[PDB]
Amino acid sequence: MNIFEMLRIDEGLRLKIYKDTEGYYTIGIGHLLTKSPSLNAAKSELDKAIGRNTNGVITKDEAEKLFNQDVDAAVRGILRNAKLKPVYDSLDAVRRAAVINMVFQMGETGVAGFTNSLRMLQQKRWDEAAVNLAKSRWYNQTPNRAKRVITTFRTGTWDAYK
Ligand SMILES: [Cl-]
Ligand SMILES: [Cl-]
Repeated sequence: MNIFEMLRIDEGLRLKIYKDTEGYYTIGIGHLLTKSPSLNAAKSELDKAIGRNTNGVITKDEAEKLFNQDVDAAVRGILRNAKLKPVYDSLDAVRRAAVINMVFQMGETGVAGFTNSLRMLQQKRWDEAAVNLAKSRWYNQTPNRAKRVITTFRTGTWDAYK
């Protein structure tokens, strides 16, 4: 298992514009298009992202290309973030995948807002961090995915995904 296969399991793959759990226009592998309610604003962003007139539909390859960009940007954002970098540096390879997963879903700002949990992760207090991570809107809104991520932080294995 690796970051790509983990996120592919959490986000799925859809070749036609769809709405995410929050009601936002998305496509491919969890690629947010816009928070705007306009499907046209969404089609426009889509075409801008792909470099072609898509009419709201893309191919597998195109979906995978967006996915590669997004994971790269996620990693780079973490390493550029003063709050995230130290946590990330301190972790093992599996747990690093967990931070990347959160960043991809909720953005660097969002994750950086998990002050207390981050401090617990850095101190390697696994059980305590898992309990604190669960007291969040995140966990309440997408409980099955959050439990998976949380288990990864708690155990340091890919069990939740197997
Ligand atoms: Cl883009
Ligand atoms: Cl869920």
